[PDB]
Amino acid sequence: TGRPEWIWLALGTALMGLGTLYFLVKGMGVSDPDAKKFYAITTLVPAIAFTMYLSMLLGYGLTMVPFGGEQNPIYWARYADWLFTTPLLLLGLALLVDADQGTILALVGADGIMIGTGLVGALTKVYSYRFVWWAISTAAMLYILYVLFFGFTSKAESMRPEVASTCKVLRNVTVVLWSAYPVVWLIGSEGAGIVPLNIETLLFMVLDVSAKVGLGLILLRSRAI
Amino acid sequence: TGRPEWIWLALGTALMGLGTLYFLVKGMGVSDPDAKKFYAITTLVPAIAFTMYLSMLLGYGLTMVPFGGEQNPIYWARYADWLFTTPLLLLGLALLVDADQGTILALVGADGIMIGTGLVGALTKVYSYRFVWWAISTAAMLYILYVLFFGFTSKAESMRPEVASTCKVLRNVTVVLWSAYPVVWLIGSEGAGIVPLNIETLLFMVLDVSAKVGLGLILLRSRAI
Amino acid sequence: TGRPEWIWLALGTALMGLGTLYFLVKGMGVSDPDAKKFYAITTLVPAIAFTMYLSMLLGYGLTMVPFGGEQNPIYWARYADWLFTTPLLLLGLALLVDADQGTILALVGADGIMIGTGLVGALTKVYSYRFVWWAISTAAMLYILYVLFFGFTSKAESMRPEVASTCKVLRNVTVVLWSAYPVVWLIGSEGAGIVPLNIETLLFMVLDVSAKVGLGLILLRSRAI
Ligand SMILES: *C/C=C(C)/C=C/C=C(C)/C=C/C1=C(C)CCCC1(C)C
Ligand SMILES: *C/C=C(C)/C=C/C=C(C)/C=C/C1=C(C)CCCC1(C)C
Ligand SMILES: *C/C=C(C)/C=C/C=C(C)/C=C/C1=C(C)CCCC1(C)C
Ligand SMILES: [Cl-]
Ligand SMILES: [Cl-]
Ligand SMILES: [Cl-]
Repeated sequence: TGRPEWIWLALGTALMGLGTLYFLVKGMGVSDPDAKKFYAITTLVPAIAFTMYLSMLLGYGLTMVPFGGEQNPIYWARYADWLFTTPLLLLGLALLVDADQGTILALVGADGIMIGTGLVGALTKVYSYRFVWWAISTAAMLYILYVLFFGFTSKAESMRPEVASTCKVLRNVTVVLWSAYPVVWLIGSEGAGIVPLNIETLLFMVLDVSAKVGLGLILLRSRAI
Repeated sequence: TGRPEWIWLALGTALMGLGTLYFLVKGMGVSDPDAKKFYAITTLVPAIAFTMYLSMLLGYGLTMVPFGGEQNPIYWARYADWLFTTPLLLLGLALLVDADQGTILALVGADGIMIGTGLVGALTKVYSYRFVWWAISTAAMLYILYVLFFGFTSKAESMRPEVASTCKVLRNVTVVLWSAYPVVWLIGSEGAGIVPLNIETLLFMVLDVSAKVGLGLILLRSRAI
Repeated sequence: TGRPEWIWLALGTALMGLGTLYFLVKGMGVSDPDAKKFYAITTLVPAIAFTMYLSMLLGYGLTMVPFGGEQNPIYWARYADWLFTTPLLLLGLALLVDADQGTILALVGADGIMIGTGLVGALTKVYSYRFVWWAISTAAMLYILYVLFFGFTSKAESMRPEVASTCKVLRNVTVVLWSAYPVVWLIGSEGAGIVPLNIETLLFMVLDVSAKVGLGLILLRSRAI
């Protein structure tokens, strides 16, 4: 394909594909009912990401949205990805910090709102409004990141100073990470146009592989803890 | 905006927004695992309603549907709202009447069908058929309201005559309420055209704030009971 | 209606409708919390199928998709059906083989992917790619059928040789059945065009009534077992 971004989408499809295969094989020999849940989650995330990245690469997950006086290329497929993978990623984190059912419901609902309002902002035909939908979506994220920071910090403490002060390098990687997405959307082609589309695609691809594959490894791992 | 309904959509966005804020603050100081679930639910409902009302106000949640020989303005956004808020509202009621898992599954599935068939009826391009999809949707509602009436009435009894004969003014408000929606859709602009679009918008806005904010307060409250 | 397939869609709407009514009545007199779940599931499946079949019959669930140099009639509604009914059908099977939560999550997630990629393949405007999305979807199915075969075979054993060697004629009917769908899609009008649209509609209608109504009866039944 010609579109400059094909390479980052092709690289994302390759990587997510490799990660889901690695997690499918790693998940063989697991019979513990809770190692099974964590493996179900950790494997499904990159599997969904793989399909959505391929849809963007093959051109299906792409659409044109008029605003600011132009026909802007908007990859709606990402939101379909994030719509299922983010709930699943918080699910893993919540099972981790042995959070209660009500908390899982708040995080997930707030996460649906966050992705749902991002897609509306991503598809709004009136320029200025996109940013209103960007703020509401980021407000829903501060909420999420809030509940998480005190989900990890509340658990980080109940463990030794070598393992307590560690479930901290998970809480921490997970929050800086997520915070990248709003800034990538805002300076990107959906948000402002400060950064070109092929760089924005690169930024999101480096972020997506980090949070689904990279972190998944880190997450799965540090069980004992 | 000019569209006559902007005022009811603006009023709905303001109110839902105020209610979700009130529920976010009220929900601070809750550590009981089950008060947490009820607060998650009660707060999320108006939060989703707020976003969908804003989408209709900003013009995104609106679409044109041809039928009867005209380009009719249909707010598809309402169905996206109801799609998540109604399941969540029955969830609160079911946790209340300590209903079993199977019952929750029947109510929720039947509720998805009810909203799903309302959207199809709302989007059908053949006039007469809209009413077929209206009947199927209302049949799915009688089912819901049925299971609920005997969920509350079954619990209403197990309590004293002062508190039994009360979880009755909840069962009761909840059924009259929901029953309004079909009649508003039928006489409205989606259904018949007996009532104009701006009045229909007013009718739905008075109903939506009553069931998410108004009732939410009433629901949250009457816990002891 | 004229479209040759109306008869199979009309027959599907009639049958699914009859099956859901039969399951609604049969489900009266059930108070056991787990017979309630199985009845919720078994009844909802054909209820959703009924609505989606009617949408296809009334012409709403149909859409035109260009590929191979033609305007091909694609019933998108089937995927909306399968999107909710397949998860629900595996739910019944999983509760049956007393599978754990993690397994249910793997099966369901993989099932969402399977239906999601079938819809993308069904809606792809580039001919060759449809088959790529067909393979990925069938890969997600082998996974499902895999986990199931060892869900039933693992349970098939724990029972006598008369009842063990039986939960085998369920495991078995369920796998041959599902395997039909990919071959019907591939030789059908969405996939290759070897079989005409009205025969493809017939093939899917004979399969859908078998797995929702026919099997539902078989499933519900063989409880003791
Ligand atoms: C695998 C992907 C992950 C972990 C994605 C996370 C995404 C977000 C937190 C996205 C947030 C957004 C906003 C807060 C504003 C609007 C733009 C979004 C949707 C990118
Ligand atoms: C916050 C909103 C609530 C409580 C909404 C409830 C909605 C209904 C019970 C809607 C029912 C409908 C029908 C029975 C027929 C078709 C039209 C609908 C979707 C309005
Ligand atoms: C009531 C319906 C049932 C049990 C449907 C089951 C459907 C499938 C297993 C469909 C599978 C498909 C593929 C593997 C490839 C693409 C085409 C599909 C979606 C028909
Ligand atoms: Cl494609
Ligand atoms: Cl908007
Ligand atoms: Cl229709």
